[PDB]
Amino acid sequence: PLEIRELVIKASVNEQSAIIAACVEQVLAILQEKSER
Amino acid sequence: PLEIRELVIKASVNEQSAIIAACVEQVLAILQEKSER
Amino acid sequence: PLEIRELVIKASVNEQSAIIAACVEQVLAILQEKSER
Amino acid sequence: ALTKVKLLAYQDKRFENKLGEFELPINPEQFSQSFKVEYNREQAQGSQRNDPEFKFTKPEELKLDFTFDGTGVVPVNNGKPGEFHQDVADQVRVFLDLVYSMNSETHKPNFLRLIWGDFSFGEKNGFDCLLTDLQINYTLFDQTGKPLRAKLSTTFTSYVEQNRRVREEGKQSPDVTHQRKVKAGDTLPLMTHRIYGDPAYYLQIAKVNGLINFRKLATNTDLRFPPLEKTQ
Amino acid sequence: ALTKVKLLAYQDKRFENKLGEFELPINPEQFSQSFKVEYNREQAQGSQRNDPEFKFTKPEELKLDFTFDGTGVVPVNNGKPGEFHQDVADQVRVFLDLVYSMNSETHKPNFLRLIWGDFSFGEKNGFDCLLTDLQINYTLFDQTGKPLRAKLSTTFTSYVEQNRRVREEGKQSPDVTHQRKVKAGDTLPLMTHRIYGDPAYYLQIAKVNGLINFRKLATNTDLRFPPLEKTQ
Amino acid sequence: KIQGRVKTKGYPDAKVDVLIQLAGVGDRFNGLAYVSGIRHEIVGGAWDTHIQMGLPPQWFYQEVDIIDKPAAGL
Amino acid sequence: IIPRNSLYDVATFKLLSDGKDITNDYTVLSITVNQIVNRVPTARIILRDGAAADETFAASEGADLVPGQE
Amino acid sequence: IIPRNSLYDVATFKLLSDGKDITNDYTVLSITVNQIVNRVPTARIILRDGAAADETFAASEGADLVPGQE
Repeated sequence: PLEIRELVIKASVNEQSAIIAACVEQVLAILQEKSER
Repeated sequence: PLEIRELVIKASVNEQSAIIAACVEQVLAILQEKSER
Repeated sequence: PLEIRELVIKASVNEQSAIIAACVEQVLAILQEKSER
Repeated sequence: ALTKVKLLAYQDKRFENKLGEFELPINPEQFSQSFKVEYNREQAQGSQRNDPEFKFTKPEELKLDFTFDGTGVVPVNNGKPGEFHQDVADQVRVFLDLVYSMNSETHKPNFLRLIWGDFSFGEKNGFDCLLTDLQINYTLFDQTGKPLRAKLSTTFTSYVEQNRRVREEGKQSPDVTHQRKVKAGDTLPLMTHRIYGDPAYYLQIAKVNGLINFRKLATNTDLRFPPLEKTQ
Repeated sequence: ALTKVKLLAYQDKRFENKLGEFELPINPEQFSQSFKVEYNREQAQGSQRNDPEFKFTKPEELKLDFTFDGTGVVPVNNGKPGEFHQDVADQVRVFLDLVYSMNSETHKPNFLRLIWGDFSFGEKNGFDCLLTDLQINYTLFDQTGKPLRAKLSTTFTSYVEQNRRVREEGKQSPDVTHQRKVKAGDTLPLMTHRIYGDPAYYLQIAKVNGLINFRKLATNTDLRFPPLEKTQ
Repeated sequence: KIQGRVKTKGYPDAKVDVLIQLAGVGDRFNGLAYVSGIRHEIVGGAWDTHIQMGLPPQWFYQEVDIIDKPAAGL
Repeated sequence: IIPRNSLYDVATFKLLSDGKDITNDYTVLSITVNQIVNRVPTARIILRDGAAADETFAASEGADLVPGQE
Repeated sequence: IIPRNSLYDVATFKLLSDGKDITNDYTVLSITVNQIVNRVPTARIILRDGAAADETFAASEGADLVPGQE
């Protein structure tokens, strides 16, 4: 993302972190685009 | 979804595409329902 | 979540349910926090 | 005398209303039992080793294999001369009806108890369980199509009721009342530490028992240790 | 007389309209059958062991292997002297047409029933099924290209209709009416507990049957136990 | 005009409201960039930083509700 | 939490539609019910249906699950 | 980026609460800090806690991590 507050916070210490990040850029792009004329 | 602008865009060409789609219908249903009285 | 209407509805009967729940608390926390000054 | 394995079928979840029993025609050669405990394994940063926390104990697992044979070379243990086992289908039928099919009054399979004579699993003489896995192999047939040998493999899981589970865990904590006798060498703060884990409560204990001087105790006094308040 | 395995092909889901049958030229040496039950295995935190809840029973599975051979050394079981099996392609063709291809009137493959003489799977003499897996290996050929031996491996799954499934589960519950005769040693609260699971209903039962004194029962009385109301 | 985000390893001397030089990305993005924000993350012993460049184009009053409702919501 | 005097722990449910019990006439997969303060109660029901060989939805064409029923 | 005259590259941190260093008194899992222009600085701290056998949260009951402290 182009923002730092839209990054996912990491809470675990013992080891799929690159799928909870791809499934977050997709939702924010589906949701932002929904606001333009 | 019942809309075409709520579909997830596919950007890869070499091969879990059916989990980034189920985790997007769930969020939109949790979020829409949050707006009705 | 602290709410009952923010819980994901379960529709299947034959068997990854703990990844569609972690990828939903992350989006709602990224989205709520985006509204405070 | 040779003893045989028995499977008892019950309808009640307290194991009081017996429905039936099945006896094996040939004892198994061996069986296996499995145990496991679950801990929390999160670790702090740049730390050498760890001290895991307890989460829970899982139900035990049991594995068994046995055989039905009807070609007329295995004797029947009833004392009659000239008798050998010759009917596989009847045994398969009664076994499946007892351990597998749905009960018409409870809408689920029956509760099982496994017993082998003088065998002991632990502190008990039986295994209370439910069937989870079963496989049958038919390897020999008659000229009319009826089977002459069957091999069975089964997996069972452990079952125990709520009311009984909380009674087996006789949890003793500062949630109950204690009583202790004073013997040679005892002091009040050390007894308080040995019951509560903290000596600081000693001044309260002396007040509960009416002790004027609590630094010189007599050696036949019985002291009461009340529980702690539920929320502080 | 030697009996052979038969596969019956039906069009109706109630298994009434028979379309055809296929008979194996060589019986299989063995086959296998598989069963399974599903439970809920969630546990409370800090608890020793558990008491799982029942979810459902899954359909059974069946595995079979057999062979077609046409080199002229396996006799044909028809009583004629000098006859041996010599045509593999015809058998493969009729088999695939019967069990695999789509039906032009139903738009799907046919329903199958497996029968072997006097064999019994359980409480029935046949297996009602659908084909899910098949593999063929051709290992010997003629100088013109036509095959002389084929080996087949098949996997079938169990099939049973809705209407019939709910009738096989003859669910008996406090949803129906019961009738009981009074015999020596019976008391009303104990009978009520044995039918409803709760003695507290006894005062209602006495009113349904017109009992003035319900602490001294006669020993030929037939009592009716009505069902419970659907929602409370 | 141009907005962006960069992730690198732990950088103790990171500060906002300064300039950095961005290179190696073609003629159309090279040059001096203005830092708007910083995030530090330390998870399980690892340390990395994120540097955000550029500002958003919307006004402050267009993103938040800073006026009450009519009739005071009664 | 488990009611006292339960001899078996099999959980059961019942779905009535205009007074008629239709639990065992269809294949029911899931049920969810929400009761929250200051909101309207809600329920969601998921059934299995559809068959490509028959080219129809049989329970959809019935008269028990159409909008407007109790 | 790595500071000059670093003999080892072990990364360290320190968490003070009302002037007292409490880094090695608890089990720290993660720390995140955000400094953005036109916004209020933020930090989030994740510690390991809880034990079902003891039926309490020991660091929650302490006096170092309660709302209102520096």
